[PDB]
Amino acid sequence: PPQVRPSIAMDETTQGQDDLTHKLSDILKANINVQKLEMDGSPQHIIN
Amino acid sequence: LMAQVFFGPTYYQRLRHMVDDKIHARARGPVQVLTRQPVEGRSRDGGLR
RNA sequence: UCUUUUAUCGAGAGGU
Repeated sequence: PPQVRPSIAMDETTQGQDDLTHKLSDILKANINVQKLEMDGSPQHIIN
Repeated sequence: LMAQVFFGPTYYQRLRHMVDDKIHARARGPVQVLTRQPVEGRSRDGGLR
């Protein structure tokens, strides 16, 4: 839960995200990427 | 006095360490957000370690 | 009848 990943407010009108948010987002991006390739066109050396 | 005293003018100089810039105390000030503990600092009503 | 805000990471200069 985001009690573990807090989001800081920078110049009051800007706010970044603690690392685990961006990293989970990147893992999920890579998940949606891994889905498509092995569901249709698969050049083998693009899956692994 | 039963003893004589060595006496004379010497050249003294005064540094930049003042007690008015070091005294500190806290009752119940603010906390952080990540752990809800006291904060690190003096100009923020901080707490000692 | 209260309450009432101080980013973050990093670097350096210092005091016992």
